[PDB]
Amino acid sequence: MQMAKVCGTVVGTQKLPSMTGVKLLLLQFIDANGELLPKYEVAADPVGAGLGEWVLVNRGSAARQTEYHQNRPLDAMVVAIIDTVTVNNRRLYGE
Amino acid sequence: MQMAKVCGTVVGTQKLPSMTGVKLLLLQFIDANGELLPKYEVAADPVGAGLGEWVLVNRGSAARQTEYHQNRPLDAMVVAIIDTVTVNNRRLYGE
Amino acid sequence: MQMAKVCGTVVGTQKLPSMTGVKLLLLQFIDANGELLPKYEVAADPVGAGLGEWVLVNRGSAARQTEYHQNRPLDAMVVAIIDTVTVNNRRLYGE
Amino acid sequence: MQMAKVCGTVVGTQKLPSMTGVKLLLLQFIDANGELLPKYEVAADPVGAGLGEWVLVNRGSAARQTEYHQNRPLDAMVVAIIDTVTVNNRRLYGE
Amino acid sequence: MQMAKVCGTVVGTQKLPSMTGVKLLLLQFIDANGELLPKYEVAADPVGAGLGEWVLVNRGSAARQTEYHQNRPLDAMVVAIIDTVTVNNRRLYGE
Amino acid sequence: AVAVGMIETLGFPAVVEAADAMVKAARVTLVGYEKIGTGRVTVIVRGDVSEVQASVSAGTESVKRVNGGQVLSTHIIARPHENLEYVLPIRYTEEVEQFR
Amino acid sequence: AVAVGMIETLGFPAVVEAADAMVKAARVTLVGYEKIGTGRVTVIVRGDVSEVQASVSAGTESVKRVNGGQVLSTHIIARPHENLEYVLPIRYTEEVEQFR
Amino acid sequence: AVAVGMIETLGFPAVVEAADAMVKAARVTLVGYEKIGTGRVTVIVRGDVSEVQASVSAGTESVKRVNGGQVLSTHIIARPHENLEYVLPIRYTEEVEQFR
Amino acid sequence: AVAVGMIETLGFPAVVEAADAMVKAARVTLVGYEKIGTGRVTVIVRGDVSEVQASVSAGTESVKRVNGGQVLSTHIIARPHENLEYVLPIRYTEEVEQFR
Amino acid sequence: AVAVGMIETLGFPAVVEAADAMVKAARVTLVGYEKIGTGRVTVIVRGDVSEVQASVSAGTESVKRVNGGQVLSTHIIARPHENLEYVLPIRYTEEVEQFR
Amino acid sequence: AVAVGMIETLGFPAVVEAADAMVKAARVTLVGYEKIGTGRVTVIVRGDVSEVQASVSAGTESVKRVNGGQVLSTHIIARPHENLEYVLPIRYTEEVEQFR
Amino acid sequence: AVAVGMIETLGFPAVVEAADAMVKAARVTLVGYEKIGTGRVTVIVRGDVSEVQASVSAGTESVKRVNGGQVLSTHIIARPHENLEYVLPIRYTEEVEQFR
Amino acid sequence: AVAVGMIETLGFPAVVEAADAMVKAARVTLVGYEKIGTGRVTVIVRGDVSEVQASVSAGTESVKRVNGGQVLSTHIIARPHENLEYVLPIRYTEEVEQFR
Repeated sequence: MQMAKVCGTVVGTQKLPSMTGVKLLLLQFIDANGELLPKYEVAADPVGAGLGEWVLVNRGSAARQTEYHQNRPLDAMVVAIIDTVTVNNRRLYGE
Repeated sequence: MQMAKVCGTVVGTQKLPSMTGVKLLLLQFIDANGELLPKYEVAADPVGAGLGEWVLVNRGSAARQTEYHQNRPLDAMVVAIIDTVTVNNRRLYGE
Repeated sequence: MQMAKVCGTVVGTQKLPSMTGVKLLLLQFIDANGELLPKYEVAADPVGAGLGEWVLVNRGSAARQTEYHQNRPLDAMVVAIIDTVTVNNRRLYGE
Repeated sequence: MQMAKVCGTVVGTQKLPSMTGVKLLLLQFIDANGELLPKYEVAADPVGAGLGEWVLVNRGSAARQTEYHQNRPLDAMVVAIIDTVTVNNRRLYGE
Repeated sequence: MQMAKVCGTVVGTQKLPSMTGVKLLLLQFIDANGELLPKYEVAADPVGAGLGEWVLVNRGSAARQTEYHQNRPLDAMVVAIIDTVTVNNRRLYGE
Repeated sequence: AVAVGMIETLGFPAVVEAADAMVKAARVTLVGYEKIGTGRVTVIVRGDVSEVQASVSAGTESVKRVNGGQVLSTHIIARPHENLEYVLPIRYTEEVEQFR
Repeated sequence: AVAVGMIETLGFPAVVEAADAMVKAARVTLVGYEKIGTGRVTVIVRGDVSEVQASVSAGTESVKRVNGGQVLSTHIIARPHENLEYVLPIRYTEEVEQFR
Repeated sequence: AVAVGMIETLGFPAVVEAADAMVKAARVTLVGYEKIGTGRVTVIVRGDVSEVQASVSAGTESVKRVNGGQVLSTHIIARPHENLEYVLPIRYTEEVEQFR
Repeated sequence: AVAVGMIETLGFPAVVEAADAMVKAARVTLVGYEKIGTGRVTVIVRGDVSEVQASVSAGTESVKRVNGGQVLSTHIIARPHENLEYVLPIRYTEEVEQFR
Repeated sequence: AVAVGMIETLGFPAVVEAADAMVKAARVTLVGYEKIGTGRVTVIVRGDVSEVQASVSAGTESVKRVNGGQVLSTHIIARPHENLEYVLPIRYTEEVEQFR
Repeated sequence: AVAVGMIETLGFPAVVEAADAMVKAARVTLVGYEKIGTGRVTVIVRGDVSEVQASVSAGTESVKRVNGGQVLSTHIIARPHENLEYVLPIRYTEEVEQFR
Repeated sequence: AVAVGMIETLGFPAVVEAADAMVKAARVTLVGYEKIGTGRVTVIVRGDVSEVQASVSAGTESVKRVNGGQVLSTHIIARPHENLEYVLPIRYTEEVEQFR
Repeated sequence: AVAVGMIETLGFPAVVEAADAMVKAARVTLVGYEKIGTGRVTVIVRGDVSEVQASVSAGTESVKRVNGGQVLSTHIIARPHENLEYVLPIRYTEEVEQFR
């Protein structure tokens, strides 16, 4: 998994029939401190993530293990909306 | 998925028998802003993508999940032709 | 596998139902010399890893091979807590 | 898939029994312009690729999808010998 | 596959029960010339590799294809001990 | 002397998918559009035979992703006679010389 | 950098029809003629690998016009090694450098 | 550019009945005699395809009146490529220029 | 005293796929090409047995991807006697001294 | 006071695969090689018990990748008595002190 | 940096034929001879792993010429550890340093 | 007064393994190599009749290492007649008088 | 370079009958006596291969006329490598030089 920030959304009209109904986000990866990296990922989103949320995104065949993404061509998915990150036994993303 | 711009096509005559009929594009990756990265990917193309189009390309085992690419040696595929990218609640690739 | 150091833990309240009960760490990758890289990974943790401990983390579909992580969307897991690294026939992480 | 140039050959005699009969090449990756990158890959070669050829190489589990590479530990394969690359509607690797 | 040099070993005492009996090396990746890169990988070793020896290491799900690594959480494995590399029809790792 | 590829479908939306995926797959030029009756429509491409073989083969499984559209017939001719240009409607017209 | 394509037929009338329909199909040149015994006769064409696959695919299906003529094995090699030119009879001879 | 007819029989007395009934049934010229192994012998004639078509078809029905001799394969090529004469043994030799 | 690898196939297009995938899979030199009848063709390579073992084993699995061509026999001799080069046709000829 | 690991195989090539995959898996010192009859051969390693537990476990899964080689018995002793080194042949010799 | 190969056979005439056909087949040096009991006799060859793999493959199939001689276990180790030379009897002795 | 021994194998990789294991086994010299058709290849060794029987018995059982290689007929002649030296290809040639 | 014959029996009175009938049948010299365990005893003869082949064959049916004695294994090596003399116990000792 990777911590990422939801910058926006991507809409594709001409797509595969397996890709219909799949909400495609635009995540930007953040580092361990929390600063935005120059690396992004368009990921599927089963758990509803809003703009600016910190999410956990997994890459590869793990995005197709949730019984509605099984036969879909997905290589990225939002598995968790991050509640808190505690680094060096102190809070980092409490809010 | 990654957003990518269709730069051109790759034609291979001597290839595997499983690779016949597979349209191989030449996609250059773009960043979150929309500038071309120095990273490319030759990807299969089930949805017909023309030159200059922005597409979503996925890598790995997800390129073999669409009922005609199942037993093919593909590690990249165009799953969607991008209609609109909306970054920070404002339009980026409307057109 | 990759050697990594447990910097902290990541807690996500809103997540997939398959991701319940999965302990999510925050590992920072170390090099072969032992110094922390600017590359991280949020990994599952079946073997209990404490803060500051050096672990062995594997990426990809190998994180879903351990009898309870099978149908979970995991692309990283802690497979071993590192006891000794012996580079060039001399001890590096004995302790 | 990635465009790569066949730089050389790698031969190993002490290997797994599943790796017997597998021709291991030494490919150097080329960019979209067509010059060599400082990234390489040792790939299996079902279609006969000579030294100096431009080939299409795929990484991952897609190298194990070709009716005899199924139970072999391969993470790279040459799927096509590149005949023509046409970037921006003009020829690049015609020959 | 990637060419890599066996720098050392990694011993892990607290690990998964699937990871018992798996010999974990510490490989450093080499380039096409033969100089050590600042990239490493802890890989399983069915083919017995000694320190300093050049090996072929594959990443991903291909490390789980050899009849005893099948249900093990391995994402790297040594598939071959390199006997010779011949780049541009001249020998490079003959010995 | 330039290679001719033909994809014959049953239906017009099937043959526009055939014609569009052919000129997109490789550097070929669609020069022809032929109706012979009973719902059989043929599109004709021209180009080097590396391009025409790749486009016709990729054009065949693009009609297979259209509902109700089949490929009735397909063929590639690598070096036709110059007699075929004047009788058959496979030649370059004036409108399609910019894509040559 | 020219490919080599071979069609092995069972019979000499089957292999002249294979040789005639290979040089008529695409821009390849017939350079070779090899008998290995037991009525297995091979012809060898040289050209670009797009022209060679268009010839060998045409010459394979052209041997069904010959009654009693069978196709045994065909193969197309994209670029043969320089070692193969001097050992195997696949190289360009001086009888066929006017057709290159 | 002169038509080639070939009759392949299993056996030498069948192939001389082939070769003689070919040159008698029409104005053709026997130019070739080819052994490819396993008892397969080919007879090659040249001439106008008015002659060679009647020559081959009457030459095929004459092998059927030999005991133990049969025709394995037969073929007529009406307009061969000029590449075929230099590689395949179907060309006019010097001895048979009086019968052209 | 240099290792000899041999791949014997049934057919000539299978044996050029043998001969080319042998010289590409390792630094070996194709020195021989032997016909012994009944469609059996042998390809002989030379080199260090690090190369020739990988050359033969990868050359054997390439003939299996040819239609109608199979491998009848294959063998590697790591250290032949010096008597073998003068009698058997396995020695370095003059044409293939640039690939040694 | 230094841990003893013992892998007993049936056969000598099985026990050299045992002895080498032990000293390669972790920093252990192979000090012993013991024959007790009926083809039972034991190799003895010494080192810290983090190294010996990893080496003996990795050394056990290497003998079963040998044809005809089995593992008869396997044991690791974490802290032996000082009585054991003078009687049993498990002690560090003078030859193997450089690997201690 | 020289590999070690072992062939364990049941019987002394089986182990001399295995030892003779190993040093004849490739450029290896027979350095060892180890009896472990119950009629299990092992020979040990040394060389680089190219020649050692070709020796053990030749010496294994060479013990079928010996009636009543069986091959029990064979193994090739590509580079033994420096620890194994002093403990296990696989090192080069001074009697066989003229054959290295 | 030197014997002649022959081993006829089916295949050229089977007959080089037969020839290599015959001159390695005893003090004989390989002088001959004769193809008679249908893939029947014979090698001929010369020596004293004790050395020839030790070679032919070794070379016969050596062709089981060659997969797909069969031994068809072997024979040992104690002293051939002087008539056989000039008619049959069993005599000593000048390539192999350095091995006598 | 001198031929080695070995007869391996199950039992010591069977192997003295093997050793005595070997040196009596032909001019060979018994140089070896080898125990490898489980009641397997080997005797080793040396001499010219005319003598060794006759002695080993006559020595095999002499063990068959002993009650409770079998021949487990037997072999003749016509020209061994000189590497075999120093490792294996088949060489001429100082005591048995008068019978050389």
